[PDB]
This record gives sequence, structure tokens and C-alpha cells, in this order.
Amino acid sequence: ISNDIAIDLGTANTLIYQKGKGIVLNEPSVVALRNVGGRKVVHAVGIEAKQMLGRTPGHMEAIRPMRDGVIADFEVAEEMIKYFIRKVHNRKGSGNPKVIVCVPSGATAVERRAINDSCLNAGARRVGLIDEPMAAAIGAGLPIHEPTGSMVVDIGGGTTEVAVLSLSGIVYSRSVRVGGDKMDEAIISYMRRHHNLLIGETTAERIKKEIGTARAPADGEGLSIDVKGRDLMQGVPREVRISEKQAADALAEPVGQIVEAVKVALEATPPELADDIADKGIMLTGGGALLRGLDAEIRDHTGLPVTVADDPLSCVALGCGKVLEHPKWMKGVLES
Ligand SMILES: Nc1ncnc2c1ncn2[C@@H]1O[C@H](COP(=O)(O)OP(=O)(O)NP(=O)(O)O)[C@@H](O)[C@H]1O
Ligand SMILES: [Mg+2]
Repeated sequence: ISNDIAIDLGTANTLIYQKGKGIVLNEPSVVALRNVGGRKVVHAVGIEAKQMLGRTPGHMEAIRPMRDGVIADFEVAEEMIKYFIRKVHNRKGSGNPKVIVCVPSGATAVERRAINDSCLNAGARRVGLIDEPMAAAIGAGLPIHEPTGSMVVDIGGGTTEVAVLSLSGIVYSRSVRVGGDKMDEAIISYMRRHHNLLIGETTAERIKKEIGTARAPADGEGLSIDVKGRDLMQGVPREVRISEKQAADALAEPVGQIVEAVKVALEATPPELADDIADKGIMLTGGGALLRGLDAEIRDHTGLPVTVADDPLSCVALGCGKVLEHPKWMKGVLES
């Protein structure tokens, strides 16, 4: 049995795929730091940190060490990664493992060295890096080996990466800093400006999942829920109701940037490849791809068919996993 692992180091979620086990770990990429006499110390990581925040006062502080598709905190990213790697270690398995890590396509040398070191520091022999859109496309089923063109749109928490693949290569790649976190920030700004109500991340993610949509009902308001927060002048808790119409209104800006990033990618793409993507469709992946109507909105504005992958939260990790299982393929990237 193997200790070989592939890591999908998301801004919102970290996934680890183990050779011969599939997905062994799926946890929020948060660290909880307690502040004490000027210092900050790592208290919990992952689902534990997210649990004990939400039971949160004064000390317990939240660091997302990857954020907006960049490494913000090198010290805490290292310890996050270490924790996760140690946590999936199997003692009845091969020595120090081979590791694959999925990095943003707009990742610099430095951030790559940083990833690679955090992994060696955690007990790996060798480390290979694979560009995210390439992993997303493989994970999703795309025929990235054919000379036919393929398009993948990966909507994360901090980033939306759009890429066109052909012939085992990336022909075009671009990332924009818009995804599920800007969606939440927009819903929370909307609650403040229109209904004068302060809300949190959790209430926000809940609205986005429950009535969020990239396109308003043709009706007028559609469905509604009630959400709790607190009045921003009075301090008292309050309930307000909100429609799918309001949510659509709230999300239109970040949705529109996503749509614009797809149009821009098409305008850069070679016509013959563009016509291939026209036949098979644009493939959406990543958790942001689960927003209602988002595929329907990209279809209207581009003219192209659009499909959401199966298990879009897991694509990058499955694609990384596929490379891990294929020794000759993993070869290709350790030579990176
Ligand atoms: N039903 C849903 N509708 C809309 N958004 C959702 C839904 N479920 C999850 N999400 C969002 O999906 C995002 C996380 O997706 P994910 O693909 O895990 O991100 P990531 O890989 O960690 N970020 P990144 O490094 O930018 O690629 C969060 O912003 C969630 O709010
Ligand atoms: Mg991602």
C-alpha cells in the first residue's frame, strides 16, 4: 500500500487523494490562531479550526493562508500543509511518499518553491506540481490528449481560472480574482446596504446555497427565505426576508465578472479550437460551478453549450489522483 498523495490546496477547501484509497481528506483550508501576550499560536487546523471558530471569542483568530489564489501567509501555510499530510499518513505503507500538488496557473516561481518546500518539510521524497486547470480538465473527463480543443472554467472560492486545452497542453490560461468568496462578500454587502442588517460568512454561504442564482426568476420574486443578522444601528438581532430576485441582484456583479472572463477567453482562442469547444461545450468545475443558473448564464452570453462536471468540488483532486496512479504520467511532472 502507498503513502503517495496528491494535494488540492484550495483557498477554501484542501483535498488529499491517496494512491489506492481515493479521497482520504476534505477539510476547510483555515487555521485558527490564538493570540497570547503579543504572539499568535497554531491551535487547530481544518474542520476543527472551523468548528472552534463559530464557538469564537477574542482570541481564536482565523487565517486563510491561501487567499485569492495566492499565498498570503508563508508560516501558517506550511503548518497547514504539514498537519494535513501527517493526518493521512499510513504507518503500514511505503517510506516517505511521492507528492503531487495542484498550484494556481498564475503561480510564481517563489510560491512554487514555497509549496515544494512545505511538502519536503512534511516528509516527502519527491514533489511535483501540476497546473490547476490541467488537473481540473482531467478530473472532469475532458479529452485533453486529442488535438481537439477543450475549455474548462474552474470557479473556486478565491479564483476563477479559464483555460483552453489541446494536445496534452494548455493553449490559453487566465485567472481572475472572482469566485465564491466575492459572491459571499456581495451578499453580505447587499444585506447591509439594502436592509441595514449585518450578517456573517455562514449566513452568507447559506443564502447563496439556498436561493442564490445567477439569473432572476422570469416571474418577479420567486422563492424566499428568512435570514437572521443584527440591525446595524440598534445592535438588536432581526429577521428579514429575502427573495431569489434580491439574491440575483446581489450576485450580478461577481456573476458578470465570471461571464466576462469566459468571453475574454473565447476572444483569445484559435477559431478552429473555438469551434471544437462549440461542439462539446464549456466545462464548469469547482464549487462556484454549483451556483444556480450559472451554466445557463454563460450559455446565453457566449452562445455556447455549457455543462457542469460531476462532483465539481472534487475535480481538481480526482485529476491529480489520476496522474498519481499513472507512474509514467507522474514522471512527466516531477521533471517540472
Ligand atoms: N451550492 C453551492 N452554490 C454556490 N456556491 C457553492 C455551493 N457549494 C459550495 N459553493 C462554493 O464553492 C466554493 C469552494 O469551492 P472550491 O472549488 O472548494 O474552492 P477552492 O478550490 O478551495 N478555491 P480555489 O483555490 O480558488 O480554487 C465556496 O466559495 C463555496 O461557497
Ligand atoms: Mg479550486
